[PDB]
Amino acid sequence: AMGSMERASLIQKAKLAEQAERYEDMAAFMKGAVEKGEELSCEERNLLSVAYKNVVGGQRAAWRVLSSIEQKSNGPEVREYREKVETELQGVCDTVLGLLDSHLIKEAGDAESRVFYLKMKGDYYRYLAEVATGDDKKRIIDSARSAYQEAMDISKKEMPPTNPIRLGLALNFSVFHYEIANSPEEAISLAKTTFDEAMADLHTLSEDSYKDSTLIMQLLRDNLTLWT
Amino acid sequence: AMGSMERASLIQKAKLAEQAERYEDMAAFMKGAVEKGEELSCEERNLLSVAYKNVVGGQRAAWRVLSSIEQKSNGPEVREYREKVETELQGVCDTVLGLLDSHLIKEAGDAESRVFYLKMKGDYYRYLAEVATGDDKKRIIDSARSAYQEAMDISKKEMPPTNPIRLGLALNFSVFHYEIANSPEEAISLAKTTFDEAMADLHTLSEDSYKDSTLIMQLLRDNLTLWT
Amino acid sequence: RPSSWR
Amino acid sequence: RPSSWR
Ligand SMILES: *Cc1ccc(-n2cnc(C(F)(F)F)c2)cc1
Ligand SMILES: *Cc1ccc(-n2cnc(C(F)(F)F)c2)cc1
Ligand SMILES: [Ca+2]
Ligand SMILES: [Ca+2]
Repeated sequence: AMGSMERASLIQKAKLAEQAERYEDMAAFMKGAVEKGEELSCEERNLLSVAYKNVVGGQRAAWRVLSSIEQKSNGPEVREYREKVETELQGVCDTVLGLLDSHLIKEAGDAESRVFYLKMKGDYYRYLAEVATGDDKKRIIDSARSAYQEAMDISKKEMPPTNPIRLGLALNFSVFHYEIANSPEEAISLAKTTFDEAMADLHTLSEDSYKDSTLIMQLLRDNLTLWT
Repeated sequence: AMGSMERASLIQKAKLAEQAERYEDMAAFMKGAVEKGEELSCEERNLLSVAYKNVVGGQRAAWRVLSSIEQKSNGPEVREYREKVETELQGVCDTVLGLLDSHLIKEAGDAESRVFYLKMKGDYYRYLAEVATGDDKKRIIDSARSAYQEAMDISKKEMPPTNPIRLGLALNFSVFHYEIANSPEEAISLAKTTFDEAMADLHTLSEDSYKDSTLIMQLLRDNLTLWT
Repeated sequence: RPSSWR
Repeated sequence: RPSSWR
């Protein structure tokens, strides 16, 4: 639906949609920008991620409310409506994964872009895994694991331990271990090792970079406090 | 799209959508319930109002953000996107007004139902008036005034001064006077008279009814404190 | 700015 | 329950 709008206008309206907290519009604008076929800048990648994270975040929150009501129940209405929200969530995840596959990841050569997109691929397979129950559940979980793992291998070779993308990736991969893969010890080990190696690299950073890194580092600490 | 769902199932799913904070779904379910052609119960009227108030409330908040950005600007993108949100808001208002006209109001014979729907008609013409700038702006304002006025005449004849619907109607009609009709003195007079006559009728109420009435009465006080 | 019924 | 990147 966005094929007739200029790339620059789509980016400008995505930023306007963010200010208006219109995240469905934001995602549609950024999907149109991706489909122009050019690679995304650092700022543009963040706009894409912010838009779809907010859209699927609302869907996940609603799915969790309905799933809880459904569990307490066990007519068809609660199941039907949970299935409706579930299907809409899966549609958004499939859309994001389709953008990554066609063709963001294959064109991403720099570490900061490639790690960003692979982390995104892990995240949205993780969201699919949260609602999966069928014959493809193990394959969905492994698709999330594979994307996170490739992103992790690149980040450890190409990025300092305080890099915010590296930190956010490790944070989310540790959540994957705890919440999806039933591996709480792997989750705790990853969070601790990530936090400690970031701590040892903070001395290299400017005041602003130090603020960026310690902010995500606190989320690792929050999870370790929750988990131990 | 809801023609094939049972009325009772639409009501049940509207309540589920409210719990999940899925207000667009809630409104669609309640629109389907209205279009079954039966009159709405007290609880069902509240579900209809809550659903569309939340949908149009998000649109109004976004429109106000974009309009502010547009004013500070004075390319076409800010105007275009404000117009897009504006058109979507007007569409929702037209949908609500269409439900009231076809055929909720004409079938509403009891004071509590008729005042409720006429207040709703005033509200959504008021929301249309907030964004109106053209040859029909004065007619939109008068349509809001006419609906509020009929609701007010009925409420004063048929309802005690502490009735929550009567109070909420007077509150919103006073906001109409202040914000839309450029009549701040009318707004202040209405809020004060409404508050004072409710104060004098509180002694008749149960503890629970007293709580309901004083809650809305505080909103009248909040506006008087803002306006004086 | 002013409060309508909520 | 646990914090992912926000
Ligand atoms: C998953 C993820 C996404 C974005 C970030 N991030 C980008 N830029 C920053 C900061 F502003 F430098 F902190 C953070 C991190 C992880
Ligand atoms: C505009 C409006 C809508 C609903 C109410 N209201 C209904 N029921 C109550 C309470 F729960 F009794 F307080 C309030 C009032 C105004
Ligand atoms: Ca490239
Ligand atoms: Ca009737």
